[PDB]
Amino acid sequence: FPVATNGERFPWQELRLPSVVIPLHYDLFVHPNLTSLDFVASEKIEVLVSNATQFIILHSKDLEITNATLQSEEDSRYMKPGKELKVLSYPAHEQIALLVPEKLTPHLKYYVAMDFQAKLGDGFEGFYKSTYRTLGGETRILAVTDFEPTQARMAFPCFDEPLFKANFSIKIRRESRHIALSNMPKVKTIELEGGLLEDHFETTVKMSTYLVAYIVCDFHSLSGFTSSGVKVSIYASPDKRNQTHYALQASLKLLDFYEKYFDIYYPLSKLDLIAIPDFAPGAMENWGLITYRETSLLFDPKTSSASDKLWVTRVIAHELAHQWFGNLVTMEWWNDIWLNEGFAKYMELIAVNATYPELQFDDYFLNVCFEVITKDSLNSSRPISKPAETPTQIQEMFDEVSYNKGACILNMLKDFLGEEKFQKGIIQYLKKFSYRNAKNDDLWSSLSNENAEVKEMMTTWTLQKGIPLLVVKQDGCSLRLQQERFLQGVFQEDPEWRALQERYLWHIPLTYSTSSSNVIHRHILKSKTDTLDLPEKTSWVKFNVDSNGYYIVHYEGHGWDQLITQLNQNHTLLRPKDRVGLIHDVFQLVGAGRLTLDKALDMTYYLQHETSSPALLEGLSYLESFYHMMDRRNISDISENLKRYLLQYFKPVIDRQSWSDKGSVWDRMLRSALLKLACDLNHAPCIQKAAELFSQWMESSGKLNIPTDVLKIVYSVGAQTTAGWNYLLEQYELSMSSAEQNKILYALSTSKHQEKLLKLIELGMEGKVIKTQNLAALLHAIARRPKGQQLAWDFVRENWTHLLKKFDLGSYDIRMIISGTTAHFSSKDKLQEVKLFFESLEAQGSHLDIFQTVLETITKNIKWLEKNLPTLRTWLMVNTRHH
Ligand SMILES: *[C@@H]1O[C@H](CO)[C@@H](O[C@@H]2O[C@H](CO)[C@@H](O[C@@H]3O[C@H](CO[C@H]4O[C@H](CO)[C@@H](O)[C@H](O)[C@@H]4O)[C@@H](O)[C@H](O[C@H]4O[C@H](CO)[C@@H](O)[C@H](O)[C@@H]4O)[C@@H]3O)[C@H](O)[C@H]2NC(C)=O)[C@H](O)[C@H]1NC(C)=O
Ligand SMILES: *[C@@H]1O[C@H](CO)[C@@H](O[C@@H]2O[C@H](CO)[C@@H](O[C@@H]3O[C@H](CO[C@H]4O[C@H](CO)[C@@H](O)[C@H](O)[C@@H]4O)[C@@H](O)[C@H](O[C@H]4O[C@H](CO)[C@@H](O)[C@H](O)[C@@H]4O)[C@@H]3O)[C@H](O)[C@H]2NC(C)=O)[C@H](O)[C@H]1NC(C)=O
Ligand SMILES: COc1ccc(C(=O)O)cc1S(=O)(=O)Nc1ccc(C(F)(F)F)cc1N1CCCCC1
Ligand SMILES: *[C@@H]1O[C@H](CO)[C@@H](O[C@@H]2O[C@H](CO)[C@@H](O)[C@H](O)[C@H]2NC(C)=O)[C@H](O)[C@H]1NC(C)=O
Ligand SMILES: *[C@@H]1O[C@H](CO)[C@@H](O[C@@H]2O[C@H](CO)[C@@H](O)[C@H](O)[C@H]2NC(C)=O)[C@H](O)[C@H]1NC(C)=O
Ligand SMILES: *[C@@H]1O[C@H](CO)[C@@H](O)[C@H](O)[C@H]1NC(C)=O
Ligand SMILES: *[C@@H]1O[C@H](CO)[C@@H](O)[C@H](O)[C@H]1NC(C)=O
Ligand SMILES: *[C@@H]1O[C@H](CO)[C@@H](O)[C@H](O)[C@H]1NC(C)=O
Ligand SMILES: *[C@@H]1O[C@H](CO)[C@@H](O)[C@H](O)[C@H]1NC(C)=O
Ligand SMILES: N[C@@H](CCCC[NH3+])C(=O)O
Ligand SMILES: N[C@@H](CCCC[NH3+])C(=O)O
Ligand SMILES: [Zn+2]
Repeated sequence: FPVATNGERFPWQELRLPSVVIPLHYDLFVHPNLTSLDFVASEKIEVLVSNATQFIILHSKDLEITNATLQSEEDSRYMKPGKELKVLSYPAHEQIALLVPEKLTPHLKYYVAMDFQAKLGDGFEGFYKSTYRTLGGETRILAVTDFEPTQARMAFPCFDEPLFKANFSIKIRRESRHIALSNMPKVKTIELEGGLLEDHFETTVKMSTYLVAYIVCDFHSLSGFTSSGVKVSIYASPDKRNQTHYALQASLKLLDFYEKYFDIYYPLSKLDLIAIPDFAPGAMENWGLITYRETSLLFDPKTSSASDKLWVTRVIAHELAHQWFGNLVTMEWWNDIWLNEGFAKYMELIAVNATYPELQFDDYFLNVCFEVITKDSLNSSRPISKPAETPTQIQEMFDEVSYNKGACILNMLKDFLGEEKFQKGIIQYLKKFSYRNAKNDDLWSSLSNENAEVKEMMTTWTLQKGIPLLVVKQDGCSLRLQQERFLQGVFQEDPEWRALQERYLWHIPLTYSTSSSNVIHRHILKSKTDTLDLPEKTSWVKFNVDSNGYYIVHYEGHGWDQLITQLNQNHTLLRPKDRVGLIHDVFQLVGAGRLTLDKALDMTYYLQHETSSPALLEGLSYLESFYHMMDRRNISDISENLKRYLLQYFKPVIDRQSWSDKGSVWDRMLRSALLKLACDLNHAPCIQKAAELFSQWMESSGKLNIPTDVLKIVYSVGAQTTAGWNYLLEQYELSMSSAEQNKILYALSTSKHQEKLLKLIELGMEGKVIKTQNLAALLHAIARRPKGQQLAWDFVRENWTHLLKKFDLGSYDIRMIISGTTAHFSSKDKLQEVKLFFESLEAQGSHLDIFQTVLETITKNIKWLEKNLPTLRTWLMVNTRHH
């Protein structure tokens, strides 16, 4: 039924490749030219034929195939010369067909040889070109690969599905001014007649096609050896070698931990980490050659803050964990992508907390779960395991549900089974499926070895969307436990609520503590309703200890009153993470209609005595978001009352903040948040100090030691004048620090001149001074402010076709460009314009799940204002009289 490009019929119909021909070994030779910006290449694929067939089906996209032969040492019909193969192209499924002269014999091995060529990509996928700037002002070119999920077919024809694992022998031809890096160590370099060089790399272990990598560049490196003898090297552009020191130290510690914790050595001799100047994701876990964004790998003590230090440590730990969860053990199909991303996201918590406990990443992990709850509490969410077929649908699987929710339900399972039993389970899981593939049921069986308990439990957490809501009622010593599906913007008395609660049931591993006993008590909630008996008549009971469970708790009667009373009288009687969860769940239930906003704002009164930075920053984030929500809607009477309440009720902790980098990680993050909040509210002492620091910095004409914790704040104030704004843009182009450029670009986005904001968008589109990889984050930073809100929304609508040429439809950049310019809307006027814009894109044949997610988010903001805006106005006005 499918027709090929030459008019003939295509002998294959399905998007999935046939299983009759299995690849065993790839011989891959690539000859890129960094002057003509193209390449020629050839390959020889050793395949095993299990079923007699007249054709071979392979993936190939945007590749010109010139030769195609089939040889065999076991089938004499295809001896040493071979037989020519006729190729048929079917771009709709990104497949090609290799028609053989005589049907292949089962159980015999063959060799598929092909010559192919194409230009270097101009985007971020496949084998594409990237540029960087030297300290002297030179621009250099490199060639780099990025294949996950389905872009290996853009560089070489292959069975581009993760189940078709095979060995890879890679050879790269290059000039003497370049080096060549790949997955495996370089075995030898041969000099060619014309003066070129050809690097031969060791044959890889069994691995999926999306992990193949090769780079041609002129980077420098710093090297070190782990305890197991693995040579770790950090690669970066030559003028940035000093910024690779921390990456090497962290990689050595983290790789050693992963080897001991997983009880499985890293199987390769070397592991390279390279900072790519043009890179779309944070990083990519190519086996033995992990590619990074410069902000994800490089660290400069002069311009990188402690939160940047935490960020680099997270990404390195994330990609090194992938060497086991991802490279060693891969999912069968992208429907279970969370087996890689969820575990790698989870192992961040275990590895960073064990290797760098001073970073206090354990407290920051709650933000990972709270972030995905925002999208999981909407109906437009999805189960973490969901079928996916098209390349766009596969790209949509890389979201907060696979990453964040996967890590959070794994942390919940760890707390239910215990660290020792959980660690033993994943060790058996990794050893059982080494160099093979696994699905969800494989993981549940490995963690089972009570058995049917964890499989039936985790089934409801992976095949059902959303997050459950635990409702607790307390009378005397009796506890009535009820579970519902937590919905945002949908009240219980709404007609849609009944239709959204049916056939939703979770096996929730409940954990609770009381005021009489701090001992943790556990109970598995399997049904819709259950009862529990308490030993003593306690004053309160706090469920979900430390928020280890992926569920929200609501208390009926005086439940919240008892807990809020406890916070105002003796807040240290509640665990520090219990306070974080309480502050979080209270404001979530206000949006759910189970609590009025004044009850939530009453809890924030105790924050005057809160010294635990996680809880303090959590409560401040809601008050800060409320202010910006009013500011964007020009509700000046509420925003002014919120500004005065913040600057007055939290004046003690604000005034005692220094403009330095002293203290622990959370001390420095508390400083940056408080001083950013104060300066955003135009607090005169904050503005006077920040403008003084920027003045001295600019008057120095160079870089004086400005504390990194206040670096983003100082630059933001300096960008409020055209003189300082022009100087920052000049400093941006000359900066050798990607972290500083990140902070500088944020400062330029805080300008109130629309001509300056449009210039940044134009520069981001041009991609020369401001790289296009920062366009999505730049549009978001401009849109979240009142002066740039309309500009960004207008730009996305008017230049949609131009944006779709820079990124793929399913790319994460397009997702943030759409969401980052629309999600913060909260008026029916904007909801209509967004609804019409999405409908026009649907007419053009572009469908994304982010469309309904944005629409539901905007409706939630509308209904949140309709239900709580007068309460917020009244509570603030009552506060001006309570003083
Ligand atoms: C990516 O693509 C680029 C562009 O195509 C390649 O760069 C060019 O590579 C070619 C081939 O290496 C270079 O051309 C050669 O230059 C040599 C140096 O020339 C000097 O010496 C001669 C006398 O010997 C003088 O006349 C000349 O003015 C210079 O002073 C020449 O010696 C070579 O000539 C010989 O080779 C050619 C082969 O085609 C013969 O036809 C000639 O008759 C002669 O025998 C040759 O001209 C060229 O200079 C490069 N360009 C640049 C800008 O550097 C990359 O090599 C390629 N990279 C990869 C990895 O593919
Ligand atoms: C494609 O990639 C796969 C990997 O996925 C390769 O398979 C490996 O092949 C090598 C060489 O044939 C094997 O290396 C040998 O390993 C032995 C121990 O292996 C055990 O332990 C590991 C630990 O993880 C298990 O994974 C494994 O299944 C075994 O249980 C060593 O004892 C060997 O060293 C000794 O033997 C050789 C040969 O006699 C001597 O020369 C040495 O000096 C030494 O005395 C050897 O190192 C490896 O085990 C295989 N791995 C797997 C997972 O099967 C393919 O070879 C590769 N294909 C191509 C064409 O490159
Ligand atoms: C492979 O990548 C990651 C590895 C590990 C982690 C981990 O959990 O530590 C996360 C990512 S990520 O891809 O999720 N990273 C990200 C997310 C959101 C944003 C946003 F701008 F929307 F806020 C930006 C980024 N990065 C960081 C700097 C800007 C460039 C991309
Ligand atoms: C973060 O790391 C710390 C330090 O190892 C962990 O605390 C240890 O936990 C084990 C098991 O519960 C105890 O046997 C140790 O005595 C603890 N040590 C200390 C210093 O407290 C902590 O559990 C880790 N956090 C997570 C979430 O895994
Ligand atoms: C909430 O989400 C569910 C699941 O996506 C929706 O149920 C499906 O909705 C689509 C389109 O509305 C229908 O084509 C399907 O037949 C529905 N399936 C079922 C089993 O109901 C539901 O409509 C959504 N509700 C709201 C209010 O958006
Ligand atoms: C391959 O051959 C086996 C041999 O029994 C058969 O069961 C299977 O259906 C065949 N599959 C295809 C796709 O021909
Ligand atoms: C890198 O660090 C060394 C260490 O002494 C120093 O000499 C050199 O000037 C530094 N270079 C850059 C570009 O920071
Ligand atoms: C909070 O609890 C501690 C622990 O008993 C106690 O020492 C402290 O006085 C309490 N705070 C107040 C304000 O009572
Ligand atoms: C905000 O409202 C005031 C009062 O109606 C008006 O003068 C001002 O122009 C408005 N500004 C914006 C940005 O909407
Ligand atoms: N697997 C990568 C993401 C690849 C995204 C490719 N567009 C990770 O660790 O998150
Ligand atoms: N620290 C990163 C930003 C991380 C964004 C997290 N959502 C940077 O330098 O840009
Ligand atoms: Zn990942």
